[PDB]
Amino acid sequence: EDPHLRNRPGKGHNYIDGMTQEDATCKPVTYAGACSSFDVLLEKGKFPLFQSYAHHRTLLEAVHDTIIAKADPPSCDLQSAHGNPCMKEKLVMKTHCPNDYQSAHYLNNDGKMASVKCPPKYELTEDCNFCRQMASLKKGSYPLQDLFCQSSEDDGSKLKTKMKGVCEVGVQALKKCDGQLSTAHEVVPFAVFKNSKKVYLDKLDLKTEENLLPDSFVCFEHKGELKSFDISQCPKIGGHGSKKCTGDAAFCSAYECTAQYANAYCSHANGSGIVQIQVSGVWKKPLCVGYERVVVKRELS
Amino acid sequence: EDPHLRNRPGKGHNYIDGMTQEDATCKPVTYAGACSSFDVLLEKGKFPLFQSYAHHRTLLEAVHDTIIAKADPPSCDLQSAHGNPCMKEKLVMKTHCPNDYQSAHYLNNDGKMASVKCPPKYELTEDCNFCRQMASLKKGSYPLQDLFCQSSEDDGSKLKTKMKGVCEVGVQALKKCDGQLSTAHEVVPFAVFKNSKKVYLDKLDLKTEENLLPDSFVCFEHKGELKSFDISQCPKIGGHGSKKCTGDAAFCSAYECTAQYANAYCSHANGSGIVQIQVSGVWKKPLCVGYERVVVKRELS
Amino acid sequence: DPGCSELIQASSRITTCSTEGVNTKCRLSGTALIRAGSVGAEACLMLKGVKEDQTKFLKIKTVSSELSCREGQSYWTGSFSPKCLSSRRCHLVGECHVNRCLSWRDNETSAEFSFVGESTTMRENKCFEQCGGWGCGCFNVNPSCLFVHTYLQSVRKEALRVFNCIDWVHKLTLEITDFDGSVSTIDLGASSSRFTNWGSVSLSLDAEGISGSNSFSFIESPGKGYAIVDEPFSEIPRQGFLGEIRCNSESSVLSAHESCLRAPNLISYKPMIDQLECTTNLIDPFVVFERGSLPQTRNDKTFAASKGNRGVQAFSKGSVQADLTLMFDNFEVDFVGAAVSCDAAFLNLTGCYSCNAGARVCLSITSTGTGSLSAHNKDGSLHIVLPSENGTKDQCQILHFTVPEVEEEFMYSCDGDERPLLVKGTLIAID
Amino acid sequence: FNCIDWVHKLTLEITDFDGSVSTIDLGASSSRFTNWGSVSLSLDAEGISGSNSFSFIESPGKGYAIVDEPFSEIPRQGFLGEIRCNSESSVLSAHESCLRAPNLISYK
Amino acid sequence: TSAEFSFVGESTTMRENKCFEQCGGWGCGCFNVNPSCLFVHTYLQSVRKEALRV
Amino acid sequence: TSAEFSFVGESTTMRENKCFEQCGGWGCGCFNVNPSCLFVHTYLQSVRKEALRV
Repeated sequence: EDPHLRNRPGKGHNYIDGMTQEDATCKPVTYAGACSSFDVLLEKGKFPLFQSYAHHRTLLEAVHDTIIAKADPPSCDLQSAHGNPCMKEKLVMKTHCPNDYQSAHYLNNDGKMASVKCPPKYELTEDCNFCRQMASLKKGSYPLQDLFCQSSEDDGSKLKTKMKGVCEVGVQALKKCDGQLSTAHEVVPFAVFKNSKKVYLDKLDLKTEENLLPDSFVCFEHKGELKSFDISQCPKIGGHGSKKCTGDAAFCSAYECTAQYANAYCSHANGSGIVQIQVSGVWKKPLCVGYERVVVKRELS
Repeated sequence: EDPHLRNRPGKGHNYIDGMTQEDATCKPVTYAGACSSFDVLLEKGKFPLFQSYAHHRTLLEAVHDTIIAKADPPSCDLQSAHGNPCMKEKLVMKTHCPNDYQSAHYLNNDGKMASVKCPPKYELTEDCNFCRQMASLKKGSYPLQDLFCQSSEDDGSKLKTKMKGVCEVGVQALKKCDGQLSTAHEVVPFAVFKNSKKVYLDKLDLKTEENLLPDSFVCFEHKGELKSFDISQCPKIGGHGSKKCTGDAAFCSAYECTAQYANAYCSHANGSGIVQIQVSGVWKKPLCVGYERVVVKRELS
Repeated sequence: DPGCSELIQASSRITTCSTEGVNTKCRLSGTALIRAGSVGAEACLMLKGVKEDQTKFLKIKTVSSELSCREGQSYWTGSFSPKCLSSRRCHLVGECHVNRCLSWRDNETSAEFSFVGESTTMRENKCFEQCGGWGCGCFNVNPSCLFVHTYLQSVRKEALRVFNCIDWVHKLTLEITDFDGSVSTIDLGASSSRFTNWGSVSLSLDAEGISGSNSFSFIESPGKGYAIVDEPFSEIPRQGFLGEIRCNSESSVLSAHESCLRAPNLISYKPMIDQLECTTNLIDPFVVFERGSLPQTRNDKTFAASKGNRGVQAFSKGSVQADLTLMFDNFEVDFVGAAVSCDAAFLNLTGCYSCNAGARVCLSITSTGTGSLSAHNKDGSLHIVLPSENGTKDQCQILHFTVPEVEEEFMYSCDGDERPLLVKGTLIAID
Repeated sequence: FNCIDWVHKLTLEITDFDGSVSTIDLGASSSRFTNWGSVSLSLDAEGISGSNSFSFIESPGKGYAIVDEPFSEIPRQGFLGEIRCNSESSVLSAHESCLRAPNLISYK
Repeated sequence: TSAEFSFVGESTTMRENKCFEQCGGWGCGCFNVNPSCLFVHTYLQSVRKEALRV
Repeated sequence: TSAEFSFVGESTTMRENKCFEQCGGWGCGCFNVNPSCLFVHTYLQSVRKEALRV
């Protein structure tokens, strides 16, 4: 298929300290260059949420855009056993990859970037929890979660876990209990507000408005690398503006198209712009809603 | 499915006496192993009981488990004269023996490993009672009985055959029949406890009571086919044992995962538990229960 | 309490003795007949070998008269709670057509809800259209669409099983004691058969039943008491009826499995452009379970639950008249002649006469060895068997008589020699 | 629209502990998720039966109405509801999603 | 014929094969959350030693 | 047509063949414990030399 989703808006950087030596071809992310930390997010039948919201940012890109900070340590050390910073949050999570990886990133409870690290030449397991011994050695970070990145200024750091009726979900201990718990690996979403913690989600009710905002489009440089071009500079219909732009019927129906006499190419996107969510009966704008298969200990007896 | 057909927990040694031609490939029993005394046990349309109870023990594996002693002699000759221990218990058999076989092991009345062997290179006949001149010849023996064992230790020296209304069955002299003996070949089960005699049964009632037991886990080596690895070498959490062990979330939740310090991979398995037997009403733990086709002499009147 | 009220001798046609190891044993390859005892009474079976002292007995202890129910069409039910999920998209965007959501199938995962996960519950997918324009945040002039993805989950920690009874089976819990002393507690109803160590047994005569049971539904609670509802069995599950959402197993209700049944077009919705509140008016069975909790008073019977074995019963206040068929599957009965002594003494004799109850006897058997004691009268109609051991213990059983002044001479022994014994006691008239 | 059963609805104005005012409503056994939890009814009474033979008409921003005739089931000629639609926009813009009476538009 | 009782044989004795649904997980004796099955192989046996021709 | 009575065949008479179930064992003169059979080949024939046409 046409790799039109590789054009990431903003910076588009996917590299972390410690390992991953493929940063020379993935900084930024364009057509040229291969990277195992992003080509696996475009294959169908894996993460449909990221494919539906592929017009925004990722996790590492959100870290490089001054949105998500970096935890300490940013790379978990698997050489020392008997517990290490990055075991309670991963052991309960159920992931899967096509093997041949060394690094893997996910989200922590604080809200920063907590990843692991596999020293050469050690291979991860089939689930990415532990490690093993030794095809090719992909030093890229395998996406463990299915979240995205977006810019927002709505404050909301006074909300904790909204789930009710669950004893201990993930790593957050909401209440104590020593009885029988319905231990089962369920798919529970999560979201992070402006400088908040790992806020679990009991239900997902997204909201996307299709307007003329630059975040709702992916207008790039007209060809006949590619970054994020401001759509506000495009002239209106029956008027005059600054720069020139062109597109198809969805873009030419409201603005002006000059075909080859344009410096940018605008096009309509699917699922992009202001993304809201329902929480405590009040609409709020998070920073990235994802999914994870953590251990959910529901009440029983 | 059934990913635990050839994997044998615990010991897993199918060594036979006298027919010493498979000592190189027989100990232990892996997934890609070769042994004529185990391949026919999983054949479609032969021994359904072993196919249903695959995650257990056999006869030779029970002999090598330091719980069942061997007979003297363990391998009797078929070209003897008078006083052959493998004659009365062998001629009363009924299960047809396949071709290309020389040795045939079974269970005696005392509860020991009894086997027969003809002079090279004479194979068995149709009934397996005699021998005759010689695909290729197998390098092992053929199990004459469809029985299984487990990790039990209850005593059964006071329990005898509970076959009521039966004159003489197999080779045991029960009671004295008053009427005419009715010779008929039927299927009568048997049961052998820890150091006891061959206790026959009439209505076999086997139940399974699974619980958190260490026998419900397997471990296979990595591959940058499958191999064999003992699961009993994995200690508890926060400790150190003999060999290193590792796994996923289910195996790491109870045992300590050494990540890359091991050479296997623990996975969540089952099919074990504690199997009970219905003997005289009181539920006991069997040790050598199965089925044997012998000659049953019932009363005609 | 022991005490065989009705005693019969086995026929010689099915009684063949033998000899093996200085012991005279015999087997039974037939079936005898004996009257069923009442509450407290028993029904022994005298077995004779080749002579007089070799005599065995098979006591069958009767608990009480019960009327079990026969379960037919059963189903599990419980409370649930839906969860509405809204996702509005613009028109002509992917699958945001106003005509596709009208005929949208429930078993079709839309493109906006393919990232839910492993949801093996009672899920469905609808499609309600809304408005468009720039007033609700839409770029196209055509109206937008709102995708609906609501799945049912279980919120109650327990459940209930609603069933019925097509007929009241007169079940009798019998405690059959073998010849050697093996105690086995079984049950027999109408003409049902079981499986014992001595063969098989089945109830013969049965003249007790309760008519009109199809118009009564029963509710079983895990561990707690049962229930009864005065209504016929639930037919088709429809809206506004007790039992509109059913399943097949307890796990199908405690986990809300998709293999169960539910009423069509039952989950209501509140189309509010972007908001959605899926609420259902489910019937709460706990109200009926609390209003009609066993035990209750129904006509002249007492409906209650049952201990040990799960099932509904019906306590009656009538007589006990039934027959038992002791089928022996060719089982040998051995006996060893003891040689220990035993000096027994009489204590008291209370009870009644001319009734199915009987009279309790008190005997102070003092023996020096572990064995068995056998007693009999003179004409050959009464037999008393009591265990004996080293020490002084007080035993006895239930005896039947037709005279308030019992003056019958007994002949008890423990090794071979028989000594006389006289009993006495004043009884009362008990019907 | 019509009405198959009259549900005793009570509009409640729940005030939280901090001072936030929230106005909701309850009916029969429905529950609404709030800030502190959820609220629902437990016992209802006073019901009106026999409402299937009446149809109500709703107007946008004007009011309701009542009609003394059974509810329109199938559209036909000479009856209320000849050409129906699914939504208001489908009627103001004449969309193909609505239904109409067969052979209704006459010709000369 | 079920695989859990195929060792009996396909004889002329009156037999029947049923199938009931139980529970799953560690609450009864399994590993998966899906409910388990119950293989039933009931066969009839003669009780009376004589027959009657009505 | 039975094998024991093959000397008759499908003749032009009112012939018939049955197979009754009998006991076995050494008490009736047999070796196998399975029940034996009873081959019966009964045919009809005229008695007198005068017939009637009703």
